[PDB]
Amino acid sequence: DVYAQEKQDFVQHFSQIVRVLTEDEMGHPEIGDAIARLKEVLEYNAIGGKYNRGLTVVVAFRELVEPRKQDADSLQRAWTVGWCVELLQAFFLVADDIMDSSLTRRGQICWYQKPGVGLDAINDANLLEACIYRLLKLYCREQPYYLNLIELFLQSSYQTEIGQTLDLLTAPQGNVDLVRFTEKRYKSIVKYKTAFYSFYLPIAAAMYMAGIDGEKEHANAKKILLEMGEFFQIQDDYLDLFGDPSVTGKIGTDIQDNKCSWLVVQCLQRATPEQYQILKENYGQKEAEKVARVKALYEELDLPAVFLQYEEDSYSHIMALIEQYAAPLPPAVFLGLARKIYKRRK
Amino acid sequence: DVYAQEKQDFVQHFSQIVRVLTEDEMGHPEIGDAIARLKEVLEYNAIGGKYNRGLTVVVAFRELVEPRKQDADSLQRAWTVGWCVELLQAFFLVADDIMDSSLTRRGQICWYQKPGVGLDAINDANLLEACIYRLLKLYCREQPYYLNLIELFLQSSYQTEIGQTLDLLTAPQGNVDLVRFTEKRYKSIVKYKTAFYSFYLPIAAAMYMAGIDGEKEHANAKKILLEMGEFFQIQDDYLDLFGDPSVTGKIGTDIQDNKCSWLVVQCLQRATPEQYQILKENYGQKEAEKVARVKALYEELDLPAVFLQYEEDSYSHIMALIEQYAAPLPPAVFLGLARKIYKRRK
Ligand SMILES: CC(C)Oc1ccc(-c2ccnc(NC(P(=O)(O)O)P(=O)(O)O)c2)cc1
Ligand SMILES: CC(C)Oc1ccc(-c2ccnc(NC(P(=O)(O)O)P(=O)(O)O)c2)cc1
Ligand SMILES: [Mg+2]
Ligand SMILES: [Mg+2]
Ligand SMILES: [Mg+2]
Ligand SMILES: [Mg+2]
Ligand SMILES: [Mg+2]
Ligand SMILES: [Mg+2]
Repeated sequence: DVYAQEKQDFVQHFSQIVRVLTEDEMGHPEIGDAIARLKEVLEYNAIGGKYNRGLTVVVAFRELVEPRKQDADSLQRAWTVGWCVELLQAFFLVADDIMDSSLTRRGQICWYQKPGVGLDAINDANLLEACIYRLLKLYCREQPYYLNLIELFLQSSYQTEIGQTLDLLTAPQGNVDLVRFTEKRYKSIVKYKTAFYSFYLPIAAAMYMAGIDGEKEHANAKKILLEMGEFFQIQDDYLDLFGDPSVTGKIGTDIQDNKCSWLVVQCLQRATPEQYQILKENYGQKEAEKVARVKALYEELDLPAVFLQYEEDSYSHIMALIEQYAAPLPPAVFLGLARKIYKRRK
Repeated sequence: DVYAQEKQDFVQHFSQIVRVLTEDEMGHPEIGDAIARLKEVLEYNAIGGKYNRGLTVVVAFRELVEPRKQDADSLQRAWTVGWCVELLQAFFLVADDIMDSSLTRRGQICWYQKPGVGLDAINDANLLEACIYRLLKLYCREQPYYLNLIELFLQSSYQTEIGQTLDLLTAPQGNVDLVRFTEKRYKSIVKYKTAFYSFYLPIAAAMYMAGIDGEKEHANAKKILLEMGEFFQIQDDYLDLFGDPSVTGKIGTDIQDNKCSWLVVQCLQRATPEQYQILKENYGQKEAEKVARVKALYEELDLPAVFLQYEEDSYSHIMALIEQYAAPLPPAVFLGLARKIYKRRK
């Protein structure tokens, strides 16, 4: 409910983000066409999601900063930093969709699949990343936490890219990769590719903005948040195959793309030798009938039911971590995030 | 000669760069495979060039810092910042080669063309970019110019990406784009895509490291350097078609790629209406015989000789700018760069 309360306000501020990021068209008109492109890229790729990561910045800031310190300018900085996290997500998704051969995202054709865009989307993606640091400069440069935020975003990006490296290394095209698909490898991939930027980053950013800079407070927050991120990525992998695409907004490519998904890991742990062979002959290939055979195997092994049980046990574990590590931060900071992600269908 | 003096020392420090960037394999072994990938990406893509941009940092630092202040640790910071510029170049080239459909670079097949790499090179490129900020943290975080360097690299990246946007917008695949190929557009593209990061960045970085942070000194340096960058990109465009590939290390794709090259701009200024039509029917297309026809037109219009004359007049103009704007910096700082770029065959 705390996310829904802030959502309209948050999305309304996108206009101002776009206006501020396109405002150099005024002083350097020679870059006009490029700024028009950047606006198109922002409108297509930074809108249409759920805004969970950016909204988390704003909700956390409200909960962590004394209300007498939530002046107009401070709140605007908070909505701007939330939008920075959304721009990071947009950078990542544009590039990921290329690398994953994806078709749709957030209910529309991926940006790179648009006629006339193609591999120029590489540059578009990187432009989105640059916009983060332009926003941080424009709004936060005189604040004591400016450097902490720059470094947090840079570090989060590095960690995420390292995860993406592990994801791509574990999933080579055209090679049987089943031996590589272990729980230990899975946990390492998702910690780096998803958990740092999707969970630690937004809460950390709010913490820094609230003046909470201590190593121990950041570490304790991290303990909760990285585990939440692991669950989130497990959910994401489950939904890639079993999610309703009218809800998720995107077609799944994990099977065709040979990915170390939580699904294929759980399949491997349960498979008879005959099933192992079915998996080997059908995984990591573009043929629709081979993708169908893998899904049928997962259903044979009751993986949906194993997921539902896992979601229950994971929720309980994260709540136990909140009891242990939330203090001295309000537990509502973590509880509002848990509510948002658990039982998520998108 | 000042570049040759520093070159061996500079390249010898690459081992240490790689060692420092791969040293977290020790403390977080779960990312071992990713760090092994990053090492392969660094070895393939950050070596084999001329190192002009990174060496410029080191030469400038030597010339701008009092010799009694060039202690071991300071010099190491200077070689590290030079390598940061080289890593930026490597990020850019890996991604550019994808976007331009290039075949070779620095004498070998482009990284993305390597079997088993492909569009995973998108992530590789971005990893190179992240390494810049990891190096700046590791070596320069306690220095008074740390924030100035972070912001300079971020800004240079943004400007470069804006230029790349103009480059791609002006060169749409499959569309006749001749009307867009003007001198004014050309000058704007190359200022952003090349001149900021290739000329202003390395000298500015050295300036900041020497404690020269003034807006006016940075502006005057910029006046020289952006014009030098324009010449450099004109040279690059000339060499794309007329350079010896055994020297340049890369096959030209500007004609096939529909680019706003200096060549096609100069062609348009000189072309009869019949020649205009030959250009229209043959430019921006992959057919080798059509590329051949454009080259033959350029030679008919004596464009090599127009380039040689342009190089002479440009050299004189840049030298006049040095006389005007070098002070109070040593003119050798700019003169050593001019010597390196003029009469360049690579
Ligand atoms: C430089 C750029 C390539 O770096 C990144 C780009 C994208 C990502 C990333 C991280 C986490 N999730 C995604 N996307 C998900 P999604 O496609 O949204 O289901 P995944 O492909 O991992 O299943 C992408 C991480 C890094
Ligand atoms: C995000 C990434 C796409 O951003 C960039 C990548 C590359 C470049 C860039 C800038 C200047 N020169 C190059 N390459 C040259 P080159 O291929 O080396 O002849 P150009 O293709 O412009 O003729 C690339 C600029 C931006
Ligand atoms: Mg994906
Ligand atoms: Mg992916
Ligand atoms: Mg997914
Ligand atoms: Mg190129
Ligand atoms: Mg190019
Ligand atoms: Mg070129």
